[PDB]
Amino acid sequence: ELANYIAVIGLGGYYPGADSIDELWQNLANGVDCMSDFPADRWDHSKIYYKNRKVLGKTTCINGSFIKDVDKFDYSYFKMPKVYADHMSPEVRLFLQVAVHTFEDAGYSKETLLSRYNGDVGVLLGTMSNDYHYYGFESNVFRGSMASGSGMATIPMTVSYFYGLTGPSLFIDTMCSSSSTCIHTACQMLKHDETKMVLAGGLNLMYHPYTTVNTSQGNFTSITSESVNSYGVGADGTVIGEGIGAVLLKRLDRAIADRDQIYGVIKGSAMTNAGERNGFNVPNPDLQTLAIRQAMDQAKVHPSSISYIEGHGSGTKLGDPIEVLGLNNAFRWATDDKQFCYLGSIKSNIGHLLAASGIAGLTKTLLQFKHKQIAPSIHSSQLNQDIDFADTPFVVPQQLIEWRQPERIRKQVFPRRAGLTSIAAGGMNAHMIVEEYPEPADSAGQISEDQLVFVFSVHKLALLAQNLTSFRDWLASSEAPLAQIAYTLQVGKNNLRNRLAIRCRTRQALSRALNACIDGHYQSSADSKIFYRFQESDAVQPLESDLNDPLAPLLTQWLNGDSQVDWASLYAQPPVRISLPAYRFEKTRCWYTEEGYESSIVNPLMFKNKLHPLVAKNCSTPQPGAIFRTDFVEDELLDYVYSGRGGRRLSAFNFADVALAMPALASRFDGRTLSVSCAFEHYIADWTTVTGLEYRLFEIDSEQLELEFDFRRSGEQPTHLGFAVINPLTSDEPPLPQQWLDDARELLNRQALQAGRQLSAAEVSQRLAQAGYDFAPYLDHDGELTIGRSGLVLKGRPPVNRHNHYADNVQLSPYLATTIDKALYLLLDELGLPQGRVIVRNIERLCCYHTPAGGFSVVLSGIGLNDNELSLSLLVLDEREQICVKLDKVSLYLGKQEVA
Amino acid sequence: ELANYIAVIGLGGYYPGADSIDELWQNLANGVDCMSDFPADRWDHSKIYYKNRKVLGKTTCINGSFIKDVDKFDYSYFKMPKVYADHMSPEVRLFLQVAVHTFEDAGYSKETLLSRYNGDVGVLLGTMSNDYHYYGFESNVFRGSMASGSGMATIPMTVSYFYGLTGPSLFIDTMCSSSSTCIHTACQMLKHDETKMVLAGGLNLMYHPYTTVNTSQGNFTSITSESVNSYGVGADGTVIGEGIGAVLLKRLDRAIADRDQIYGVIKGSAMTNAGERNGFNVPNPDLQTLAIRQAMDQAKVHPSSISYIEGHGSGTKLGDPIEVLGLNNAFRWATDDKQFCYLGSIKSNIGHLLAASGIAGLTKTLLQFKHKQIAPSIHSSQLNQDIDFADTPFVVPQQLIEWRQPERIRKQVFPRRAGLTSIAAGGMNAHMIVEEYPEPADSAGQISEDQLVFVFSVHKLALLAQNLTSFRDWLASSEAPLAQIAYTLQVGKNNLRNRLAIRCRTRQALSRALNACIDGHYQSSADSKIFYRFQESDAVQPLESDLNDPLAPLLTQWLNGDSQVDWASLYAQPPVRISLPAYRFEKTRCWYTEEGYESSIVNPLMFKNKLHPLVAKNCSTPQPGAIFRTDFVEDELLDYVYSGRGGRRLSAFNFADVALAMPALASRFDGRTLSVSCAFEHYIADWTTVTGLEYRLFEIDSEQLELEFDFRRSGEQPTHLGFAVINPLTSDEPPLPQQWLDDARELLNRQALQAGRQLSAAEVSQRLAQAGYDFAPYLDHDGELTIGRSGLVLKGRPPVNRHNHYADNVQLSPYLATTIDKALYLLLDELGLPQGRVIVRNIERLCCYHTPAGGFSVVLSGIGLNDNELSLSLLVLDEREQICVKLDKVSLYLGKQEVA
Repeated sequence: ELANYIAVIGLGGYYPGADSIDELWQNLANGVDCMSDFPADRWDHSKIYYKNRKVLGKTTCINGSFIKDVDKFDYSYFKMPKVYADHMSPEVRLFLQVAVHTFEDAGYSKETLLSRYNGDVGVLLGTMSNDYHYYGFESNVFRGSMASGSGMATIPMTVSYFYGLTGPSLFIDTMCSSSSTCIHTACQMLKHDETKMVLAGGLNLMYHPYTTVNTSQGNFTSITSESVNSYGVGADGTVIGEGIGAVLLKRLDRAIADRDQIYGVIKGSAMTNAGERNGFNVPNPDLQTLAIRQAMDQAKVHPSSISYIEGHGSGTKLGDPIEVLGLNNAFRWATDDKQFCYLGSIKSNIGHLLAASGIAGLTKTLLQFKHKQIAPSIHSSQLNQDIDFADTPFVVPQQLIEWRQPERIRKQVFPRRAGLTSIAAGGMNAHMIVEEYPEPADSAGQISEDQLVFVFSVHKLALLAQNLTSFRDWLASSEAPLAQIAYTLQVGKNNLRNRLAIRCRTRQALSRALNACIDGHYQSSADSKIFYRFQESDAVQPLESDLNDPLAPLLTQWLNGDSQVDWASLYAQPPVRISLPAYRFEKTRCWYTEEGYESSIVNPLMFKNKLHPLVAKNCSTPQPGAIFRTDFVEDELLDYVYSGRGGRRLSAFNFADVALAMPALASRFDGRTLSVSCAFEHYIADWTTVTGLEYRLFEIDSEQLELEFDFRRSGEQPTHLGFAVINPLTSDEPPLPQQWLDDARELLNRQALQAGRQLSAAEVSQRLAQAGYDFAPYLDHDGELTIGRSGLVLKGRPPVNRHNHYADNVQLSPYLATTIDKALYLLLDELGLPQGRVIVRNIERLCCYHTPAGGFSVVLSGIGLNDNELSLSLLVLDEREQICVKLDKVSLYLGKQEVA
Repeated sequence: ELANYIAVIGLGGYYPGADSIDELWQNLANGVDCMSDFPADRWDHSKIYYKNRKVLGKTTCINGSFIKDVDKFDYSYFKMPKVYADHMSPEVRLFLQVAVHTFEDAGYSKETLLSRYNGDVGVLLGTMSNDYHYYGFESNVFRGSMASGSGMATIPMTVSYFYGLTGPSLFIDTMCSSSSTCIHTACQMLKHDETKMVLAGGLNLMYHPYTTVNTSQGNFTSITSESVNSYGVGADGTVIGEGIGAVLLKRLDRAIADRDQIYGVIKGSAMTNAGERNGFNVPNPDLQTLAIRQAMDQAKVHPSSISYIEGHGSGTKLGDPIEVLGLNNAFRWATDDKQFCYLGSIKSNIGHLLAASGIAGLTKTLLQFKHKQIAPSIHSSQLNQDIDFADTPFVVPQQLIEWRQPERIRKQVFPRRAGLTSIAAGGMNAHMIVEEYPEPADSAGQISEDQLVFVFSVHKLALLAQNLTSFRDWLASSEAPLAQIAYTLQVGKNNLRNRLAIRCRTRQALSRALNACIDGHYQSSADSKIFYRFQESDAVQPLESDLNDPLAPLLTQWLNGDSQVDWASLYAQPPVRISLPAYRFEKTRCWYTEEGYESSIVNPLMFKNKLHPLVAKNCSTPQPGAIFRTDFVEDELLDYVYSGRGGRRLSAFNFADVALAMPALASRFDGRTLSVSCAFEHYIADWTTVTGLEYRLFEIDSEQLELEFDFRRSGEQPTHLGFAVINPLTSDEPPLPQQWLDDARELLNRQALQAGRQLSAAEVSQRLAQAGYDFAPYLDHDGELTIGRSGLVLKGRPPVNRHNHYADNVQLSPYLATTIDKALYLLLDELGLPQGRVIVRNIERLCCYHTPAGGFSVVLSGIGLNDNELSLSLLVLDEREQICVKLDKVSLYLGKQEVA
């Protein structure tokens, strides 16, 4: 019956790429992919992102949907100190703002809630992520600091406290079905008179990088898809998105009597759980079809009537076919008709908002009701091949289309009906049935045009023009009756200290009066009388008393600050509430940390407690010389350590990088190009057993440093690995030998002529794979290999995402050092040693002029095979043909097995 | 009229100091204060505790109530890999165990839930803290490691998934009223047939030190009380405790029909929120009274009928009078009688369990119903003086008393009725009414005594004897009918793989049969036939089929593994369920970290990234000599930095501690007592301006080190602060001068005879306070001061809780160094310089023989005043009156004004 149903009288929230719900609709209607890359303001995602989950601590999330102003909060509006606002989680902060938008969207101000319900309004919401506490916790890991974050129940109770709501303030978490449960629970409390209204809501936010890491390790997000292709090309998972949704639910009969803006009518709501299963997340359409039919039976709606289904649309390859199968089953029992219902998902636009998925989906459906249009379900141009949509009621919309009331069945004009599906993890299948409620014919109400006052209030004057500008822009496009605007402003917008009243009888006067107010003039014109009290500035433009005008007292009370003003008395019939533009809050950054704060998740202490990735500590005794030690742990050195046939390998040239970083750690040779001459006495066949490298730096002269670096195994004493000599390059250094360029330049030019032998990156990877090399750890990218008459060139494009993004003293990068091993091995293969192991004895006069930025070309020329030694001159040419690393002679050691 | 009541058919949980709910009752009945100090297994609380909240990052929580086996989980029972068990939060793990206890306590096994409800059982729970994720996060702060913890919804859904429950699985968080709202929500769903049973529950756990840090900063826990004096002497706050509660709620009509163990009947439930208020936590007795009336009005119970009130009893001085005032108002409206109801709180026994406060309180009330006794509300022998209990219905019980049926108004024998009050943070004033359900006369049922089979199952055989031992011990004391035991074992205990059946006739037969099974003997005796099938060992002792016996088919089905065995057919009347001993799980440590893991919260990186609290890094160039630098930040050096009149001061003797620790940092002078001769060239009047200390250690000889320590201000260049010469003492050390002992021994003896001048610690504190000294940071503890003819003695007892508990190279502790400043000042005052500032120029031949542990006595002898110089020999005797620090000459600088 009418009283059984629950009407969504208000609707607001912060959704990606939408400054307001009207902006959200324009995005959905135009099919805007609000999915976006992680912004630099929060964190540099390139520092935490890796392509797959094998590298631990990184995130496989390529992108997402992000709501702007996650760190902005109007603590002054909500009567909170900034110190406490900073330490309050953004879930609490931003849901208060969404709470205001939802309550104001319904035309219910704090005064009206107290006036009419004494705050008997519930606030139910859910979120899977409240990760603000990490900020305070992480600081406490270093230095005792105030704990950050708020109790996860603080989100609804903060809304209840600010509004003084005496209804339930519950935090329900059912993971992805939080909003669906909160709306479902909200309905039950409203059907049973437990509450007058409920602010059902939900919110998912991604403002701490650990949220991406935790989400990535859940193995439920895509690692290749930048978008949620709902019912399109499937993916291994969904793509998470940000969003804060809130729908103000009131019993339908109340709303009609209260003359509220019924966005829609929730006739049915079914929750079905999987039960016994061989896995926590085991999709079962039989449970989906039961939920779909349970809601429809509860809503008493035939399947033929449903003309929209806001399906889960997670974009998963397996999930989507199952979802349509569940919906298809729930519809075939009644109708054999095909392609009459429209199946879409907001996830196609803004991704999987998790706890806000249901609220976000309902928001899409309600806006479609309001605009009588079915927004396109984007990213479904190429429909899923596992779904036969020609054999289902569902045609996934690709263009914005008017939502005709179905004429089918008989020939009856059923009202617009929709279904919200929430296939959440744990089998928590849910379904809702939403109908449009027809707009009352007498929505404008009745009020003498003289008694029309448009009342605007802000809590700071800096926001007055911003707020009035928003209203003026909306008023320009709005065709709503002036009485509706007046009433909603009067009984819908929170009465704030700075107040403004425009007494005008026509819309043009209101626009003209506003434009003066934005300009700060406030003069009372012939067509508009402007009164205001700016309690912030104690500036008054009062209203001359008139005994005849009923608006004189009410307006005098409102200006003077009386929160309870009986505005309804001015109206013979109270106008229905409408959706005025949302209050424009002050965008004050309320964050625990500073703007440039890179969390230790981005730069784990295995990186930022090291002077160099291979030189961790400086354990130097008072004796002459500097001693550094590093606790060699492979997981902390993934950029460096790769796998070969003998065992776990590490480029000998990484120790030329150490030599180049040493003068900085000795506070010597400031800003001078260095020449390094490394000689290795020992070869570590398997680096798995190496538990630490010990470095000893000395000063032979004023322009030379000797580095003797050793390695420790488990229990064994240190073993001498090699020694490096670091000498600066002067202005008198000779230019590079000409024949070396002649051979080097010929090798690169040979690629243009396609002479000699050339191997593609895939061929090189296959060629190196046969050798037993596994460069999975940030070293797998190979480049085109040219092999000329006097050497070979091996391209290399360092990955955008390396393991260690903190190090600033890595000049000969581990990728380049490994790319050199690839080049040297690929050279050893040509000479007839497919299984030969590279043994770098000498790196004689290595010189890196400027730190590489992009791709490079390792040129190995001047190859000579003496007795048990292979000598070659090595260059590393940037993509701009310039020499970046010059190396006169790499001397390799070839054993009897190789040569003989 | 009983269809609107909810019967608590099951009750289980892990409460402090209680291996079982029966043991919990014994604790409550005997008035056992289960409050205890934080165990060493989790963390060393002395490392994180501070007396007040001024020191940040520490916890003011002195103690709490802790449940044993927080890290133990039976992952094999719940079909989980240990990796999943380790990384899943203890809330999920332990509540999943409490779920089994609650379901088995109700006599519902997973099979009976599926057999009779298809799992249409709900699981609602709430917890204010889920702090497992920190373990994974903190590891990710250092090294990329797989994330820990579970979503807060994973607690109810994991129970739902394991048991295959199709009902609601919600996580409701209303902070301290989580259990009250979960039970209240459970009642609503059960009234409206939305579920067959609901496992209302809640849990608070403290297994990560940051939980205490976060709790301490909430400013809602006592910083001086070891206990929660519910309705006794108040405190500034409550004392949090651990606990996992769960009540299996079913409608009264169904429970009677199902013949369940109705612990109590929730007749009424009311929740009233505060609304408008001048503060989030603003107590309002009027709204408490409304909740009490609402529950009583809902339950149709006159106030005179209630004979117990399980009030909040948080022990707060403000809260308790308000609570009793609220309850007094709710009762004095009808009855003017005084001292007829009994007011208690489980918090007095186990503290404030936050989310489990309501469930814990209900558990107490339900146990009192079963045992018909009102357990004492301990810690209330001295009733709160702000409460007039003579003018109140409530007498806070002090001893265990029988709960006689109230014969009040007319004169009628009312049933045992109790009230549960939950005053949670915010305004969540919730009240509940619980009545006793009479035990049915025909509880034993009717089963032919030859058809008695006692069926025991375990998922491991190692637990079989442990489980049977528990049952045998319980069976020895239990008078319950054999049929009740048989039925509950049959339809109440999960049918685990290893199965045992004792087909006995009498209770003594069962005990003899059991004792054989505990001993490993399973031979069928004359009075008992034992049958079993063990999947773990594939060991079978089947039963010869008897077509006449109707128990042969059911028993064969059970032994063969058939989960669905129709045991009820054996009973002419199904016996009522009883509470068998809880399943004894396997105590496998499933923890993310290893034993002894001190979280960075305990040892923040400001401590364990420092080689010495004042010597942080080793930024040493290859040149001769070792260079150390420290980023001087006062908050990271609270142990060291105190306040004086000029500014923020630091003991010059702290730099003798550095000298004693550098030979270790030079890898020199191993195990040798060192002699330090510090000479300070500059005095830092205010240490607030110091931004870093730079140390330089040199090697004058093979048995001597030269230390030059500097300090840099904000922007200024380094300034020479002093130089220390560190020598090793040899076996040829001369004995200490005798006249020094004469003065040293003489000064100490004066305290015994109260000779000379003696000042108590309070007098010393006042004396130093007048000088402007504020040793607030771990330096305020003063000791008795003795003043003799030839010096003064200043006792000092280092606080148990210092700032830096990681440092192991602090030998001359900052407290002892500061104590010397107190001793030296008190010497300056003696000479007539109350405003004199200590300028320690030389610390000559300082020698700390052994690192002190406890209290000490700074003896200042041989005082001599020269031109602008005060010389005095300083000892530091320990509590055993043996020299610990020797110091030949402290040389102070006195300005011309000081001298005259």
